[PDB]
Amino acid sequence: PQSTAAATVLKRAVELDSESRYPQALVCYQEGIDLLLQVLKGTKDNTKRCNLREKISKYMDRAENIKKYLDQE
Amino acid sequence: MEDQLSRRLAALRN
Repeated sequence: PQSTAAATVLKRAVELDSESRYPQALVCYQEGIDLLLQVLKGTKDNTKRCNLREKISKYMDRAENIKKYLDQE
Repeated sequence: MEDQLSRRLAALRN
């Protein structure tokens, strides 16, 4: 539900990123990460929680690189 | 864990 919308938003983030639309990609990454953090906050299972952290960390790493690039300008 | 990632998200939005 919340993970379905996170997937939708993150697919757009990756698409915008591949098109070099950096400010737009960054917002979609932030928004998708927010939703994934909301799913994580509501999850009790340790494997699911740990796997969700890996997914979030991977998207966070990409968005931190985009922000660093935009900040240089 | 959630706090570290939420801090990373807030810094991203600064």
